[PDB]
Amino acid sequence: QNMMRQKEQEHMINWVEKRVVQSISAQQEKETIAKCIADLKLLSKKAQ
Amino acid sequence: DPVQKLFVDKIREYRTKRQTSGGPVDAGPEYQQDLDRELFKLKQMYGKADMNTFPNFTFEDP
Amino acid sequence: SSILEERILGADTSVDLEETGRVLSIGDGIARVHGLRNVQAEEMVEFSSGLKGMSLNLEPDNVGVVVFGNDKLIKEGDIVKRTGAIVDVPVGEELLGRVVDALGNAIDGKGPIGSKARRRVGLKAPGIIPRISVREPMQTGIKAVDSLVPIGRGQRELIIGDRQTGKTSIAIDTIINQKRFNDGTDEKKKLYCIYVAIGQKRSTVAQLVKRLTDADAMKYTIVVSATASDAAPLQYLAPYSGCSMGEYFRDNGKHALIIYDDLSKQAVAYRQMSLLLRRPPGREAYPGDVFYLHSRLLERAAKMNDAFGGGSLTALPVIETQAGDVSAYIPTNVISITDGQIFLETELFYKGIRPAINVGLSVSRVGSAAQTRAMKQVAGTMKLELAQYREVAAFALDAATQQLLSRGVRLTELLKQGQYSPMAIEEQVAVIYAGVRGYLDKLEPSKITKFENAFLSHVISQHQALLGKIRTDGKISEESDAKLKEIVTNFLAGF
Amino acid sequence: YFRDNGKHALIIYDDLSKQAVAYRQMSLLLRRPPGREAYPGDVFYLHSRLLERAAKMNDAFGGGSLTALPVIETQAGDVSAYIPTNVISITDGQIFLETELFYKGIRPAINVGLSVSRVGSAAQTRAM
Amino acid sequence: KTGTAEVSSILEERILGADTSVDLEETGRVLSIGDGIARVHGLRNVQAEEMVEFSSGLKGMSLNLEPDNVGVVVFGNDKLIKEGDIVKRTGAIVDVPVGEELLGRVVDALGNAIDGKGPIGSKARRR
Amino acid sequence: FAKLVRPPVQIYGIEGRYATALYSAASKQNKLEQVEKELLRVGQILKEPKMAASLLNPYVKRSVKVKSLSDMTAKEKFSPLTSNLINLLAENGRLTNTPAVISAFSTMMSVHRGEVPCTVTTASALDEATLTELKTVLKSFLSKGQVLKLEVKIDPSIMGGMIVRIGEKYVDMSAKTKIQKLSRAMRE
Amino acid sequence: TTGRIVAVIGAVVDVQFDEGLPPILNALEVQGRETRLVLEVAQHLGESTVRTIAMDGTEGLVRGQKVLDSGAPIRIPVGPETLGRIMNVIGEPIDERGPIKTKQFAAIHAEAPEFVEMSVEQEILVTGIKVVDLLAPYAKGGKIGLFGGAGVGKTVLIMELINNVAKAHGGYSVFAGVGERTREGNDLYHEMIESGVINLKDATSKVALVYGQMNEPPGARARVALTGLTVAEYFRDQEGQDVLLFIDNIFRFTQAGSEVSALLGRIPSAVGYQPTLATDMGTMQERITTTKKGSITSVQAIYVPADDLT
Amino acid sequence: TTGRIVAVIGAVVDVQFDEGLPPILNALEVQGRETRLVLEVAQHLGESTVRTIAMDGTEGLVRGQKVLDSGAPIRIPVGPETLGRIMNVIGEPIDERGPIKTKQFAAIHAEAPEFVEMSVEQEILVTGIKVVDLLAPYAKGGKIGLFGGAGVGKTVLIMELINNVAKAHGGYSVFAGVGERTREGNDLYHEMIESGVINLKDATSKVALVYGQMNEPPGARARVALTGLTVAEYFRDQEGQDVLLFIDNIFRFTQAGSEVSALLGRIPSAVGYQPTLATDMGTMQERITTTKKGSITSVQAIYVPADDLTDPAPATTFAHLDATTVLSRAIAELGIYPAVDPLDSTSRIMDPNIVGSEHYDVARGVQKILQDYKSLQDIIAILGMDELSEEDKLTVSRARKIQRFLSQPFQVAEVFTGHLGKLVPLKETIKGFQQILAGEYDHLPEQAFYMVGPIEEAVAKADKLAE
Ligand SMILES: Nc1ncnc2c1ncn2[C@@H]1O[C@H](COP(=O)(O)OP(=O)(O)OP(=O)(O)O)[C@@H](O)[C@H]1O
Ligand SMILES: Nc1ncnc2c1ncn2[C@@H]1O[C@H](COP(=O)(O)OP(=O)(O)O)[C@@H](O)[C@H]1O
Ligand SMILES: Nc1ncnc2c1ncn2[C@@H]1O[C@H](COP(=O)(O)OP(=O)(O)O)[C@@H](O)[C@H]1O
Ligand SMILES: [Mg+2]
Ligand SMILES: [Mg+2]
Repeated sequence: QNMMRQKEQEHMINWVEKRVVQSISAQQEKETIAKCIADLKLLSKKAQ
Repeated sequence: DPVQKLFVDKIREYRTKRQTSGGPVDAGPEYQQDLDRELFKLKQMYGKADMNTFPNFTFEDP
Repeated sequence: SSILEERILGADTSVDLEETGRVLSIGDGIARVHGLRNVQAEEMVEFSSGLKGMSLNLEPDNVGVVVFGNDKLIKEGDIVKRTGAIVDVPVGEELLGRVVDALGNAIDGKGPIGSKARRRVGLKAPGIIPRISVREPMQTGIKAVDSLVPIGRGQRELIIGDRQTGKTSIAIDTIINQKRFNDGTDEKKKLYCIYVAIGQKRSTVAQLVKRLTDADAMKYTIVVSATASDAAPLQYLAPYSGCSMGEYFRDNGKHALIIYDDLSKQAVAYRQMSLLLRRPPGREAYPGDVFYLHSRLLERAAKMNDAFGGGSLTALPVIETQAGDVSAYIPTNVISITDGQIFLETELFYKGIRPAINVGLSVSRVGSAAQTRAMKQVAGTMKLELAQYREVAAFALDAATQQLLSRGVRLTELLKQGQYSPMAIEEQVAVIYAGVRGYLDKLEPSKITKFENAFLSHVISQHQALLGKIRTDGKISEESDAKLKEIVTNFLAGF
Repeated sequence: YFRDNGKHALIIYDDLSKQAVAYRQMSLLLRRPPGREAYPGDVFYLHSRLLERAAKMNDAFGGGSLTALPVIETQAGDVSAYIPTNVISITDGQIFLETELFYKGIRPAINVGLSVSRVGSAAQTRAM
Repeated sequence: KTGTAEVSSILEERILGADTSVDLEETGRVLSIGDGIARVHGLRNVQAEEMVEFSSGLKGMSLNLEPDNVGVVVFGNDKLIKEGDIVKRTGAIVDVPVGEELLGRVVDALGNAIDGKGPIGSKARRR
Repeated sequence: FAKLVRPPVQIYGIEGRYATALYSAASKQNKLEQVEKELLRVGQILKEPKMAASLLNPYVKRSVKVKSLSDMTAKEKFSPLTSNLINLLAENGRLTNTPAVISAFSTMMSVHRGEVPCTVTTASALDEATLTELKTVLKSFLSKGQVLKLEVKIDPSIMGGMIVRIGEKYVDMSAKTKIQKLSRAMRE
Repeated sequence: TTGRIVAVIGAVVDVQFDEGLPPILNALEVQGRETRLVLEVAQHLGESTVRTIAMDGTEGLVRGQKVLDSGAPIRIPVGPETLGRIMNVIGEPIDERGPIKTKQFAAIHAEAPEFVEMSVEQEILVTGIKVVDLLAPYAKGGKIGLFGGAGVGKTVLIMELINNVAKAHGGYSVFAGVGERTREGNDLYHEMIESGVINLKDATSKVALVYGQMNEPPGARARVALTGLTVAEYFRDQEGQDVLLFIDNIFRFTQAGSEVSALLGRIPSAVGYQPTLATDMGTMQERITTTKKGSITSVQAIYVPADDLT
Repeated sequence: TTGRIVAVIGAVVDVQFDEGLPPILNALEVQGRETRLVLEVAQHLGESTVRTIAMDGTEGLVRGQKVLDSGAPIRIPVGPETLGRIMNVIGEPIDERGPIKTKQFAAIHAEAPEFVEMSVEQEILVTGIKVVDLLAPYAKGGKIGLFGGAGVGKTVLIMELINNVAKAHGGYSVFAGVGERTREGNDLYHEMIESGVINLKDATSKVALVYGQMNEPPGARARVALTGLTVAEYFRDQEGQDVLLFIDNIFRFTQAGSEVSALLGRIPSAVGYQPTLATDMGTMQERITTTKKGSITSVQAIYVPADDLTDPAPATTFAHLDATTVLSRAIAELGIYPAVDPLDSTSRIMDPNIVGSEHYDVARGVQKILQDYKSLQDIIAILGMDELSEEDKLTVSRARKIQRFLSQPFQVAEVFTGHLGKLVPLKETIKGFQQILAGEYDHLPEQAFYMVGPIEEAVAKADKLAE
């Protein structure tokens, strides 16, 4: 049971990283930049 | 909590994994051979008994 | 499965504004980092590859950073982020029973370490006021060590001997024997052992952990393994990590025992580090610093007074001497830092006399203090008798001389012991009593071992009341002496 | 040249310790890291890649051969020095020549206890 | 190959054309004192093994004549010399007094009485 | 010795040590801007193929180097500070690393007037509206007197987000780092 | 990416990349050699320069030659087709018998099996030799010194151990001849062919020979032990079986490491040995262990310098 | 002034000042610390930069902190208010009883007494130790050295000297424990408290204590010796009283100086030691002198690394001591204690005009016979004693008797041995050795002399053994 669980786990994570590296091309760049810019604003606010 | 794109991305991809898991997905023969060898070493360490046979020793006396 | 998805959630992904530097040159295990303007000395920086390094040199134009891993995972141009804290390690009771590496990263599986407190590996030893004389006994469970060269709580004994003479075995028996105390009621006798493995084969430590788990001895032991393969800056650091995990107990009113094994393989890692830093080699190529390295480490094995919690941290450094040269450089560096020593001869060992303590040279400079009174009564006589036997064993006439030879041989046969077989204090008292008062001078020496075994079986079986009386009242009263005398005589009768 | 043409040669270096000294001078003047006894790190490579050219080609390559008899001087019969041990671990034997035997009549003073030939009697005529 | 006298405090003097104001022939300035050895910038006319005199009465003996600085050795404790002190020549190879006046005196390595009986009244000096 | 005025940013090595000498020389007399001008002019002069090839040959008497440099600095009527600096470099033999010197000075001058440098690395270009709002936010990090000196950059190794460097401070919002952090945290 | 040899000092070559450096221990191929010269990276000097140690003679290297970064440490073929084939450090076959055809490639710079993978019960490899198995039993995944020089039966004993282990356990064997005399290497090869452990016809050889000759620069004699460990590690992990690993000699391994460290310019340790002697020995010896998949039992011929065991 | 840290390597901190530098040997305070970290200047690198040795842990020093010049070297409180206190190198109290409230401070880097101040009177100091009294009589007012490997008796011997000499003393005393066990320092503190030598509620204390124990960085170990010298120099001069100054272990002074001399950028001397070993030792040991204003009796315990007496450190220190006492591991392995080597111990008052003629003659006869036995040992170790003339057998018997008789049981070693500690007056020692040499005891066995006081006890033990 334990061996099967762990092995399936690693295989699952490999498949999932394949999926994420594939989907990274998906067009979300603009909202990503917007949110990170807001985060920069928060960081600067804490900097002072 | 959903704003972070990566979290939702991993969430949805794992969801897809779960639904596709109606049967285990993407075994690949390598999977089978690895199973073979690891089960072989496991049983060899344990023994050649059945999967679920409740045995007995049939005791004796000096 | 979905447990893994939960594992995804709750992971800290918030970004932070953090100072950074750029690696200039990595090679020989020392990286040269450019930048890091506000980096403290002895700080712990983190490379882009997940490694860690200690900021050793703050030169005007760069920072020398000693890498705590394999320097093959560090390029030139990498990014180094200062973590803003002097080199720290996790401490607490969450580590007990865990095999953490030199930095507290569990190499055990069994999930992560749930520690909530951190100490500095580079702390300072307690001064002169906090310390108090050594009072309590540290029971090693080994007849020779517990009787002749006793140890106290707060003392820092040394175990010194050649290859394969039973140093690790003495350490492991000391660790195992603490099981009885760590189950009783009073927290004042519980000892939380630690075991630092420095430059040792990884398989050896694996089997050692398996043995400690068989004997149920991992409920309190922490193994801090910086094995042979691990980079030198990890073997150099492991003793300090362990000593911090022990200082935590010492400073929280508890009692700890730390076994560095070996300290001759930390000084070699430090010699590597220095020579690769180009520092001027000294005697045997060791840097002149090689003393401060051990002095600062072993000066923490203190014994705080009651106004400071009352804890304690015993230390048992293990040194290994080539060809049994006790007068080499590192052996003398450490013989002048510690409070005693246990010399393990390699020719006594080859005679089957195990453990091979060379009682002629072994000594404990707290000695009679912090020894159970009963053991004192029984073993002072043995110390004198062994002294007399040694004085004359150079030739093998009269009645007294032959008596000394015979009694000494009997006692030598009596002090042998088996692996992973620690003996309660009362059992040692009983055996050495039957040996010294003279209830064995007729039995052949070759049988003295067998006798011992059988005798224990009887004593532990019938007269547990007497042994409990000795243990509770840590002294052999006259009535207890008489009962023990008749027990020994009766048992010996059946021979 | 004679080895690779079906002929048999015998080269005698005399000594190989002085080649090592000359190489050491060259290196120390080129400022290369000294090493033991100030010998650079290549005083093994230097001699090994020289003595490994004494071969015995098989018939497909001509059948020629090339023996070598490097001569080494040892200071005070010290054969644990750097170069003597470097060249003792490269060769197929050694012929010790002790002076104590030289002066008590035994000339050639070939100490036959320490002398060896890892080739052995495989290279002796059936009569000998 | 960084010259000793290639500090900034010297290159600045050179850059802004002010070196001509100071004497760099019979005088120098201590670049770096440490462990009993001074490096001195200047003294372009100091002889090898000549004695020099620091600005605190301490004497020294210019041993090293390197292209850009002078390695001087202090005949005393350098606790009193500081970076920038003025070292001025003495003109003569290190020499010691001699004569029959020294007879019966516990003189010092340099010819200074340390018995407290008064100065040595010597007449001649020898290198 | 004199009390050379410490430059704002400290540089090290022979390059930064000559540069500190020159900065302290010019700061007294308050000739920083013109000195920088003559430095960035010798920057062009020394690149001349004839001079570039002549000054790298070690087989021409160093006095020849000094004479040629005195000629080429008298022709351009350089301030006395720059002529003295170039003569000093020729005397000492460091003119082979002049571009490191003058470059250092440029840096040592930027930090004087507050051109706190920055750097942004992305997987693709940036729309001028986005870049301008980015500049506006980054300006908030600085102090009074300082002025941002942005430098855009592009790399494909980082997939998403970007990486920002503000002098010493450094924030990595790349998708690469986030992916790695998630993978490690979940695995461990 | 291609760099340019900037310096060539003896066996130490300094290469200068321009785009991105190769991590330490990578293998670089010099372009322009009739043979194949491989440089192993050793330091990152800065200014995009890397100092490297050559695996072959560096005669004829011009200052500017193009050097192609392979992209991973020295990689060798580790199939079951190595058996009976001699190969050198960089993986080429030195028996002029045709290329070693394998579907697997292994990088010779690995790391010791983690703590969890370690086996905890101490078994006893049964060599089938009475004296060895009674008085000094061998342990699975253990190191075994072998004293005694020539004329005593060292080669015959090695062959017997190879045969018995291949016969009574089904496990193959590797022979890493570090610092191997060419004459002795050829004699060993022919003795094995005669004795059947190597077979040139029926593809049932029980030995994989790796030879780091005595005339190769130190950078090569210090890595052949790792080539042997790579082949044997394949036989242990990817084929789950016990393995024998003979290392003749083990002193020449430490000596080669010492020369490499001296060449790089590191302060010699106690008696002229490299400062990294302990960890140089550890990284190698710590991959010879009995993990949960199999075991490597190493028989290491040992030479004691000056009859000095200290 | 006010400089800023520019480099921090180990215990060596390079600092930069923009105004005037501090002169060498000054002390500087690192502003912005949770404790007091004093940096003592040592070099003037140039560029208004100085290189300093830190007298405390330099962990947490950021390149660019602020360092504030003190203007004077390290100055410690001196006076009669330091008696019974404990002090670290920088003179802070470390006994937790409040500040050392003195009127007057002393700089730890004073100069040695001038040649026109040295005293010359020589007088024997009786210690109650047989071998020390007989062969290497200590001189009252002169330096004394205990040369020992590791684990041979240096500290038990210096504690026996403390007891014997000090407790029977009138003047003050200073114990400067440099680079030695911390628990030993604590045990000494709590052992003098119970002896009334240190008083925690009065002003009748006689002993000052200074400690630089082995947990301290190299910077502190290299200077605590100077703090002890200062605390003792004061009592010598500003009181005109006899002082006793025990130092243990003085070798740590030079060892620490070498640990922090590779970083100062010096070329290492013979065995890695600093190039300035001899001069650094001289400038320190030349202040420990009896002069015309006072009289310091110094007892210094010198470690001998790896049991090498030709090591540069002990080899150099041999020239600064009046009386040496070479404890040897070879003797200690025989069980003789104190392990003093009779043929390496020396004194400058072994003169027939100083210790008389009977004392000198007995001491020289003992040494002659021990030397003869040592010469015989080479043959004895192979051809046994059955191959010696009769006079040689008799000499060997006497030599073994004398070797044993030199051994003594100390008071401080009761816990080890259990035997009662003995003080043997000088006359009893001379008498006993004279008798053993004459031959009055050729009938007793060797063991009758092992670990006994005056020869009366030897005769008594022989009688006990005879029954
Ligand atoms: N008390 C004992 N009785 C019998 N055998 C013992 C005893 N102690 C140790 N041994 C034996 O000695 C062997 C090696 O001992 P051990 O490993 O403890 O020595 P060591 O000094 O730790 O060796 P190393 O330090 O090289 O690891 C073991 O196989 C063990 O069986
Ligand atoms: N078991 C054995 N039976 C017969 N002869 C043996 C045996 N073992 C060793 N020998 C002999 O000892 C000699 C030793 O040679 P060998 O071991 O092959 O080379 P090396 O001496 O280099 O190890 C062999 O020629 C062989 O004849
Ligand atoms: N006079 C003595 N009598 C008996 N034993 C002694 C004597 N002197 C020293 N020893 C033994 O030798 C050991 C040496 O310890 P010590 O002298 O305190 O440290 P050091 O190594 O500095 O000399 C002591 O622990 C003690 O057991
Ligand atoms: Mg062990
Ligand atoms: Mg001591």
